[PDB]
Amino acid sequence: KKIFKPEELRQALMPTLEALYRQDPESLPFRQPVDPQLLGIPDYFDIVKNPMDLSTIKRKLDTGQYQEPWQYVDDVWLMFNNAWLYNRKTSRVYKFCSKLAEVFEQEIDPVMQSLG
Ligand SMILES: CC(=O)c1ccc(OCCN2CC3(COC3)C2)c(NC(=O)c2cc(NC(=O)c3ccco3)cc(-c3ccn(C)n3)c2)c1
Repeated sequence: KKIFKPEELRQALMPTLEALYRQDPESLPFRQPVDPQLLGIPDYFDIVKNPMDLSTIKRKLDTGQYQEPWQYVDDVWLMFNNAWLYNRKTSRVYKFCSKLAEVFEQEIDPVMQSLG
């Protein structure tokens, strides 16, 4: 029955998002929503039905749309799963995604233990 205030969640969780943003070049494919037309991948929305990216997740943190830490974590892993799904295993974005996933697991595990 534990209650999380929006600012309590933002303060605990926003550093883990900032850690993803700090990965350069690995975060560059993920800082804005995929634009299938600009990127030259017009089939993207045929395959990815629930797009997610760092900027969307940041706006949900900034607007209190997460009531529970796991809802935040779900959006981060939705972003990873999208990239692993759409992109080939040998591709730039897949490998960049795998790097972000490792960085995220490191940053989030101590925060989940302290939150709860
Ligand atoms: C999320 C997902 O499933 C997905 C699929 C395919 C994608 O792309 C298709 C390929 N095209 C990207 C290129 C390579 O160059 C453009 C070929 C992307 N998107 C990127 O891969 C990307 C990469 C950089 N850049 C560096 O990865 C990099 C490494 C070293 C130097 O720069 C930037 C950006 C970007 C978009 C807007 N902005 C301001 N920036 C996007 C994302």
